[PDB]
Amino acid sequence: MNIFEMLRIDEGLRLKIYKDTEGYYTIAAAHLLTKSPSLNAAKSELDKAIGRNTNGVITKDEAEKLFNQDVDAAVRGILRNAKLKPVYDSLDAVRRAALINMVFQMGETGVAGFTNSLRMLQQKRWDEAAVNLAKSRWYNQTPNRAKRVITTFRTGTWDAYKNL
Repeated sequence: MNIFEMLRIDEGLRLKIYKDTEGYYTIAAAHLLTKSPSLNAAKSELDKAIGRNTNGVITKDEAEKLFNQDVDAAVRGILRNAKLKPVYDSLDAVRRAALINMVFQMGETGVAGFTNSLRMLQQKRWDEAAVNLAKSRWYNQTPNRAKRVITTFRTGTWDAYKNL
């Protein structure tokens, strides 16, 4: 288990264009292509990223290239952010994976807004951090995923991703 397996489980890896929970065309691991209702616009943005006429279907290798880049962006966003960086520096490897998972799902700005929970995580108060996170809007939206990520922050282990 590592950050890539973790995200593959929570996000999945689609090889064909699919619709977001808001109707947005997407692919790979929650990789936004376009916000317009036009499939053509979706297919066109995919081809510029891939470099060929995908017609809405890509290979595993291409899907994982997109995935790898997005995971790299999430990690960059953390290191360039004044609030995330110090928390990330203080976490062990497993909990770091949980921080990356959140940034990847919500973006560096969104996660940076959890100022209390972050301070909690920095001071190593796992149990309090978990309870505080459990009553967020994020948790309410995606219960199963948020529970797995919270459990990871709490325990410092991968049990929530091994017992499925």
